[PDB]
Amino acid sequence: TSDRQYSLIHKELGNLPDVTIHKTHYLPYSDTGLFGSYFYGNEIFGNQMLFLSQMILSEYASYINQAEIYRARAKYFNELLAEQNSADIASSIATQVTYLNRRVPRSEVAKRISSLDSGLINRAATRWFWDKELAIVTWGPSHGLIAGSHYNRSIKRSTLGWYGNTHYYIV
Amino acid sequence: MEWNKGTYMSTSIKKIVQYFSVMTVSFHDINSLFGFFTFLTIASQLVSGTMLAFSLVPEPMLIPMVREEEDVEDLYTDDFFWLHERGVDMLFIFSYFHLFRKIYLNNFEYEQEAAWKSGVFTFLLFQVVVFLGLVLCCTHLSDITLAIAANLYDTFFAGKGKFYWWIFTSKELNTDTIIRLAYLHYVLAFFLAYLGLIHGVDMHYDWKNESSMDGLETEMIWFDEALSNELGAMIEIILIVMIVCFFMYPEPEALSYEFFMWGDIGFINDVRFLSVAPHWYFRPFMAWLTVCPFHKIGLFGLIYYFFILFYQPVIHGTNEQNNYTKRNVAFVSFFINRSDIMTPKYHSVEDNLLHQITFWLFLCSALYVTSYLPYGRFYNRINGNYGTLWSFMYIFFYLGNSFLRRPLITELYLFNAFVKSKFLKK
Amino acid sequence: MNVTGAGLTHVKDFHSDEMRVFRGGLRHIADKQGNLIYGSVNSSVRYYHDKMSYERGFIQHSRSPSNQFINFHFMLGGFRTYVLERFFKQVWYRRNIRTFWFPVLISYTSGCITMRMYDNNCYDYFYFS
Amino acid sequence: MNVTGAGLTHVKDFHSDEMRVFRGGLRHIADKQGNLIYGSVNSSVRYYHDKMSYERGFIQHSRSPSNQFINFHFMLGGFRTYVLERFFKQVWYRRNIRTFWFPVLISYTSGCITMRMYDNNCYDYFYFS
Amino acid sequence: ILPFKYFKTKAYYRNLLSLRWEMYAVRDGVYYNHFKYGGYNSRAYQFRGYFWA
Amino acid sequence: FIYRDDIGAFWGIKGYEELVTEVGTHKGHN
Amino acid sequence: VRLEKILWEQLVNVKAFSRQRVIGAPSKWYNENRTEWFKVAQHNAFNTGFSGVILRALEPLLAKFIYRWRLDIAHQRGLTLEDSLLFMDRELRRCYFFETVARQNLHPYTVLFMKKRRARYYKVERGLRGFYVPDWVRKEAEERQLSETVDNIFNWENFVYREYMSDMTPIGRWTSLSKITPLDMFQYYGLFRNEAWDRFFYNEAFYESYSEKEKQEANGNPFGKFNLQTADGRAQFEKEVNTFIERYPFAVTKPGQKFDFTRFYALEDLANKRDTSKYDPALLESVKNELKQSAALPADNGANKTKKSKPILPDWLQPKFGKAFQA
Amino acid sequence: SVRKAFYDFIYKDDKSAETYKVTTADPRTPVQGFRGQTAEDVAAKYEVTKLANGVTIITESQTFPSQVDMGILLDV
Ligand SMILES: CCCCCCCCCCCCCCCCCC(=O)OC[C@H](COP(=O)([O-])OCC(O)COP(=O)([O-])OC[C@@H](COC(=O)CCCCCCCCCCCCCCCCC)OC(=O)CCCCCCCCCCCCCCCCC)OC(=O)CCCCCCCCCCCCCCCCC
Ligand SMILES: CCCCCCCCCCCCCCCCCC(=O)OC[C@H](COP(=O)([O-])OCC(O)COP(=O)([O-])OC[C@@H](COC(=O)CCCCCCCCCCCCCCCCC)OC(=O)CCCCCCCCCCCCCCCCC)OC(=O)CCCCCCCCCCCCCCCCC
Ligand SMILES: CCCCCCCCCCCCCCCCCC(=O)OC[C@H](COP(=O)([O-])OCC(O)COP(=O)([O-])OC[C@@H](COC(=O)CCCCCCCCCCCCCCCCC)OC(=O)CCCCCCCCCCCCCCCCC)OC(=O)CCCCCCCCCCCCCCCCC
Ligand SMILES: CCCCCCCCCCCCCCCCCC(=O)OC[C@H](COP(=O)([O-])OCC(O)COP(=O)([O-])OC[C@@H](COC(=O)CCCCCCCCCCCCCCCCC)OC(=O)CCCCCCCCCCCCCCCCC)OC(=O)CCCCCCCCCCCCCCCCC
Ligand SMILES: CCCCCCCCCCCCCCCCCC(=O)OC[C@H](COP(=O)([O-])OCC[N+](C)(C)C)OC(=O)CCCCCCCCCCCCCCCCC
Ligand SMILES: COC1=C(OC)C(=O)C(C/C=C(\C)CC/C=C(\C)CC/C=C(/C)CC/C=C(\C)CC/C=C(/C)CC/C=C(\C)CC/C=C(\C)CCC=C(C)C)=C(C)C1=O
Ligand code: HEM
Ligand code: HEM
Repeated sequence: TSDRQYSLIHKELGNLPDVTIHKTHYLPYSDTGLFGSYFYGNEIFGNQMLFLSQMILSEYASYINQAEIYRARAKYFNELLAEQNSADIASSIATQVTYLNRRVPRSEVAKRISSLDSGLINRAATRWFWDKELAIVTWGPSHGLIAGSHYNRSIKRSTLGWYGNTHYYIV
Repeated sequence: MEWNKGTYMSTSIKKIVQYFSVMTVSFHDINSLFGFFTFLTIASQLVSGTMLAFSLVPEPMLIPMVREEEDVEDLYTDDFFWLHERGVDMLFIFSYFHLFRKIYLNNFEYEQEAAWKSGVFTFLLFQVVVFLGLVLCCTHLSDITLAIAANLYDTFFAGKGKFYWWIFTSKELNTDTIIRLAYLHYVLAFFLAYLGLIHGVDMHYDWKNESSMDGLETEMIWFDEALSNELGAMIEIILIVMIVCFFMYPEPEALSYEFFMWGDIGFINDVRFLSVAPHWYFRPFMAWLTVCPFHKIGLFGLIYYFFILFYQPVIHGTNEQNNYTKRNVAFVSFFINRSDIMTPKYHSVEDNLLHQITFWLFLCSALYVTSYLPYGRFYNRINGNYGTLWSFMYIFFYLGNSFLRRPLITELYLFNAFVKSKFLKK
Repeated sequence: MNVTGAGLTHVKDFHSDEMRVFRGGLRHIADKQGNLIYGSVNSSVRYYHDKMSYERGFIQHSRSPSNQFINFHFMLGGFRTYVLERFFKQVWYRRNIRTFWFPVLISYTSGCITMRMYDNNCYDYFYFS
Repeated sequence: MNVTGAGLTHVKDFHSDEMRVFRGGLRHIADKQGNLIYGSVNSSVRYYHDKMSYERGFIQHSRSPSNQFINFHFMLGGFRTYVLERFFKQVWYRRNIRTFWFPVLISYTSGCITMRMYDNNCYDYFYFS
Repeated sequence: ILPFKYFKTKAYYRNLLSLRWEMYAVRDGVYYNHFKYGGYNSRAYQFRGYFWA
Repeated sequence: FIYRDDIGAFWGIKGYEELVTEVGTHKGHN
Repeated sequence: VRLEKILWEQLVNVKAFSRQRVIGAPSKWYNENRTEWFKVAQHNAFNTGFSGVILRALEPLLAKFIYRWRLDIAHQRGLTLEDSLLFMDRELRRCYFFETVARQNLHPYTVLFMKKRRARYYKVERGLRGFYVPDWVRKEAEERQLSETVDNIFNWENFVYREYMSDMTPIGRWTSLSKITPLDMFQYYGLFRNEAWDRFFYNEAFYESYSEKEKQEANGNPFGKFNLQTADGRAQFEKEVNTFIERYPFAVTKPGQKFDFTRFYALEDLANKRDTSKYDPALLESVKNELKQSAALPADNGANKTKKSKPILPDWLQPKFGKAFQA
Repeated sequence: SVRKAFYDFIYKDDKSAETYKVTTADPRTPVQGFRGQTAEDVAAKYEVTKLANGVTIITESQTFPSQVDMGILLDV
């Protein structure tokens, strides 16, 4: 069952048979950056893909389980140890030098991320995700979504936590 | 409300008609028909109470005179009142027989949950309505019942800030209280019909006249093949009740329990507290209050009885772990050298003898509890009836404790026999 | 990908004919098309009677009641065999009394004794001398 | 024939995952599997919004109300243009009054005339000379 | 009315149970796949996601 | 279950023990 | 809040009281087989200690009111204890776990015969009550001993544990029923369970279990600690087995015959390393053949097969016979 | 401690907390009180040994400390 795991979003995605692809993109730039989720799946679950990403993220502003914290910690450790190909490591070094004029070592990144706590996670999430504005794009069959295609109360309250999950659960 | 997955049946007229026209009922006996008798008594109660409502003016000072005068000037009114009272009596009888029958068959399994609880809730509501009905009589019995109910309601609030006023205005029967309680009685009585329909739809999921799994696949069509038998069994039980009442109750009697209903609120101020007694169905609870002079403990006993009656499938059921649940045992841990015990599996009904012994002890304890009034005038100054205390405590233990139900002894003995036989035959 | 399943999974999909009036052109769908959705309560109320039952090579025969006795196997033998021996020893005792005679008797006797003791205490209270 | 269609027609058949718990082994079915039954109100309430709409090559832009006037275009022109002209001449007259000024006027005049006649007859009844 | 009730109910049920059953040995190639993959439970929605996972 | 017949309570109905209540119904038949 | 590191856990679950949580290799939930647990518990309760002494004295009453009672009822119904113990009528009638396991693992007959045996009796009992099964059916009911029913019961329970109950992970849960009743609405599953609080992780070591000594002791001689090599031990063992056979009629032998102890001793000698030629070669051959047959799983011969159907459309659904040159 | 519990109950930063300082440092500068050792890669050495039953184990020493990889191969 989808309930038997420690990733909250994967539970929802497994519950939805046709929501196929989901990836979280974090694109930082010198002046600004974009952090978000991209879903790709059957249009019948449109709203489910529309209101899901925010619901989870905003929920971390109020409560995040230690299991998720440690899962992300271990995943980040492994990915740090998984940078082996010369091209990837060279590109990462060049990008880090350009944006920071410094090569951030594995140990420093591990120490930085490992120091995160549930309280710190909640505070960061409420700084960046709670009750915040959104940039939304939907490409494809929009027959279901035309009714709510405008930036309205439903979209406004999506970035809240337990308040705003009304539309996601329905269907 | 994503937690609520849905409803077992959509009670629409089209679907209800289709379901009841295509329903099939397996062959059964009279013992497994108390539910139909309860439902039919509920229907007759609805009809007779509707007839009575057009006669009862909710003013306390007119209800006695109105009842007395409208029995003569109008024909069939007293007939409907008698039908209502006897319907309440038979409804209690059928409901308790149904409860005992369903306790006997060990219907605390998970598949019975929806069937069980939906029923108990109905029963619980069926209690409240009855209480309200008593209040409408405007006798000293109604006065005492209202006073006791108001004190129980005020118990939860530690006697602070008159939280009872919205229903039990002044804890006395007056125009406002009578009107409110009469309207609530009517509305909840009609709601009982829908609750019973929901329970009847739910219980058909796994319906069995006996615990043993008969292999028959053919079944009776409900509309007439089963309905005619249900009506006939109702007729037979009504004949038996008529005979028993005719012989047990002589036409003129001395020292009946209705003698406390002489006093009418308003007309008579003084109350003969020496002889205070409710109807037999509420007799056990008044007896419990007299036996347990502590107010909080008595209220807790009532609440515990009702709620543990509601939560039978959870304490005694499989619990979805397939009998791999571990109990908490006081003394058996020393004997087995284990902190906990796996729930025993072989708890059949017809075969085993411990289950029957315990169930009939419980049933006889209930009957003894309803057998008489403790007569609290000196029931405690005189060392009270030990039988009443034993029956009450056995009722409490039987409902809630799983060592009197699904006992471990049968499982251990059967496993011992299995081990011995397998060793002998390898 | 532009595939129905996105090119990496299989989807058990079905376009129900409910909410659609015409198969094609101007002819209506069959009235009982919706029943072809097996295993759904919405399809039919007959799915509530869904206890496990599987059989092969099984034949059963039933006869019209018009050709059968109105009251079959009634009073076969005498009163003794049909009533005294069957309905009382095998139906009332073997099934009912044999199960509850002991607990009911114990409870009844104990209640009688306790009530007698209670009444005797009441007598002592009321009566002196 | 032993085939499902009997060898004469093709039957649009589906085995609903409803009334089932496990799709395989002890694994559970997807929580929202039933939603894959398209074109059924029972699947979802959202199907009640059944308006006809099909479009390609269409892009729509909507901005957050957090970057827009709280009261946009209010008194954008002069009070006369925004209220006296736009509202009292293009929203009230052009829409409402211009449509019912004639019938309502005729009805009012006729009713007044006949009520006056009725009152005159009443006065003649009550008063003489 | 008791005798007519008896005729309607108990004798009628006894008549309906006068059934003759026969079981044969089917050993054709067909496998009992319907038994292995089949069955519908009206309360399955109460068991899905809650029990035996 | 068994109610003593000399307590003054008929069939177990306590109270009315300062009255003569069994005359004509239980003891004697008017 | 985390349940572990809570103030109570910090104060109590400490090395000082030996109440600390210990983390080990991951292991499945439901680590202990129920059948083995009940075997060990039964041995401890019956054959050891004051509880064993008390329960031994109660063997007559228990045998009379818990074994011969069930057996008598089953024989009256033309059934055996298996019909009531291998698969409980509860499981046979309405149980989704049993239904799924049977569908996925069991051949249809294994439950079809169970259902038809009860159908035999209840087609008559419901039609006319008080039915006593005639002698011919009672004979086939009595033919099977409990020594095979126990084998079936243990096989089924062990299979269910090893295949399904060993692949389940229970979780905290709300009311299964989607009922609007508030009492059912707020039912909380997960607390008040000993297993829920005994181990907060799947890596925790198990703190309560049976010692290997008890497990090995529970596999000895159920009747008592004897020495079948010495004559004194054999006499007491035979006495106990005879009284057991008397108490339980259809447990190991028919209620009119006597148990063959020489064959049992031969089986014990063959099974264990002890060996000798004190038994006739015919006895040894018969015992070996019986042991082989008892442990042999039946297989299909692929013989005496019925004819499979290849239905074709009737004549009226097919074109007429004539067929001429088209052009 | 009490301070951490309080500052978690109300979702406010704890400036004096060391963990907060570590998790909100300038990305352009090294962490204040932490520094990892420098290591150099080493050659790869392969070793194969057969067990008594017949199972054969291959192993390769760490060239540079990284995640441990494990595998089971079957000729099936
Ligand atoms: C704790 C307390 C103590 C313990 C309590 C215990 C309680 C126990 C309760 C037990 C309850 C269950 C009882 C079950 C009984 C089963 C009997 C049985 O085996 O039947 C099978 C038998 C056939 O079974 P079978 O196996 O198919 O037959 C095999 C044969 O080989 C082949 O069969 P066949 O094909 O030949 O037969 C087909 C059958 C099929 O035929 C039918 O279906 C036709 C039925 C027609 C019924 C007509 C009813 C008319 C009613 C009004 C009559 C006038 C009243 C006037 C009153 C005032 C008089 C002054 O026709 C017949 O058999 C014909 C026989 C009937 C002849 C006509 C008379 C019928 C009515 C008789 C009763 C009324 C008498 C009134 C009083 C008379 C004077 C005393 O069924 C019948 O035939 C039933 C016939 C109807 C009987 C009704 C009896 C009612 C009695 C009421 C009056 C009582 C006495 C007077 C009281 C006065 C004061 C109030
Ligand atoms: C005969 C000679 C006569 C000579 C004299 C002639 C005089 C002629 C006068 C002609 C007047 C013309 C008026 C034209 C109106 C045009 C409106 C318009 O276009 O709106 C859009 C206009 C422009 O927005 P936009 O379209 O986005 O355009 C962008 C702008 O370029 C830029 O947008 P923006 O964001 O910069 O907008 C700035 C705007 C604001 O714009 C915003 O961003 C909205 C901010 C809303 C804040 C609302 C107040 C929040 C606090 C409420 C109180 C909380 C108390 C909690 C207590 C807890 C205790 C435990 O400015 C304000 O801050 C004004 C807000 C005033 C709010 C007043 C509400 C009542 C407060 C009561 C306090 C009571 C305290 C009690 C203490 C305890 C006592 C026990 O927006 C607004 O004006 C928004 C605010 C509207 C407030 C309306 C208040 C109405 C009050 C009632 C009617 C007045 C009479 C009452 C008499 C009472 C007698 C008893
Ligand atoms: C005695 C006590 C008092 C009794 C009061 C009785 C009141 C009766 C009202 C009768 C009309 C109700 C109509 C309801 C809607 C159905 C009709 C409809 O929609 O048609 C489509 C029609 C066309 O719409 P469309 O094509 O769908 O386009 C969408 C619209 O633009 C969408 O429209 P919109 O949303 O843009 O507009 C909303 C609407 C909002 O209006 C409303 O409907 C809201 C009403 C709120 C209050 C309603 C209840 C008041 C009750 C008071 C008394 C209570 C007593 C009980 C108290 C408790 C118990 C004692 O505002 C207006 O448009 C107002 C325009 C009218 C203003 C006046 C302009 C003419 C002035 C010069 C003539 C003066 C009178 C001349 C008399 C005859 C001689 C020439 O809609 C309209 O344009 C009608 C607007 C609503 C009616 C306006 C008032 C007309 C009154 C004429 C009465 C003549 C009677 C005969 C002579 C009487 C001599 C005494
Ligand atoms: C007889 C004469 C008087 C008639 C009064 C009629 C009602 C008047 C007010 C409402 C009028 C609009 C009705 C719209 C209905 C729309 C829904 C619908 O039809 O769905 C089918 C619905 C079943 O829905 P379902 O989805 O299948 O859910 C049940 C499942 O079977 C699941 O089964 P389960 O076993 O899981 O659950 C067992 C049981 C467990 O239930 C409980 O334990 C809860 C206790 C029962 C509900 C208590 C509601 C209290 C309302 C107080 C209102 C005060 C007066 C002011 C009213 C105006 C608005 C404030 O569940 C239920 O019984 C829940 C069903 C609730 C039925 C009542 C629905 C209407 C009231 C809803 C609130 C107000 C809506 C207003 C809308 C319009 C705007 C004004 O069937 C019925 O409506 C049955 C009608 C039975 C009528 C007999 C008389 C009972 C009257 C209501 C209960 C009164 C209790 C005493 C209150 C005392 C207060 C001091
Ligand atoms: C009858 C006598 C009883 C004894 C008296 C007791 C009275 C005190 C009653 C306390 C219970 C009532 C709740 C109030 C506080 C609830 C705070 C809460 O939910 O926070 C989490 C919820 C979480 O809900 P959320 O998820 O919506 O918040 C998320 C918001 N972001 C994402 C931005 C973080 O909200 C908060 O985070 C609020 C934090 C503020 C904490 C406020 C505490 C107030 C103190 C209460 C009483 C203190 C004891 C003294 C009482 C005096 C008695 C003598
Ligand atoms: C906490 O406080 C509260 C309470 O008290 C504690 C409450 O009781 C309540 C609930 C209770 C109430 C609001 C009071 C409700 C009371 C009820 C339902 C009691 C009455 C119950 C009944 C079943 C009454 C039945 C009545 C009848 C059958 C009377 C039949 C009479 C008639 C006229 C029927 C024939 C007529 C019609 C159907 C009308 C049709 C039209 C015509 C005939 C037209 C005739 C005219 C012409 C010109 C042709 C609440 C909510 C509460 O909060
Ligand atoms: C299952 C349904 C019902 C039950 C269990 C029930 C219960 C009762 C009870 C116990 C009494 C008191 C009887 C006594 O003290 O002897 C009573 C009286 C009364 N009931 Fe009900 N009742 C039901 C339905 C109704 C309905 C639907 C109505 C009105 C529509 C109604 C109206 C009345 C009236 C008017 C009285 C008092 C009559 C009088 O005092 O003369 N009842 N009820
Ligand atoms: C007014 C109250 C009640 C009504 C109207 C009612 C109605 C019914 C009816 C008509 C049936 C079918 C016939 C039968 O099984 O005999 C039934 C069955 C059932 N009832 Fe009730 N009942 C009531 C109270 C109760 C109570 C108090 C319980 C349990 C505490 C309960 C639990 C059950 C169960 C479990 C079944 C199904 C039995 C089975 O599956 O074999 N009901 N009920």
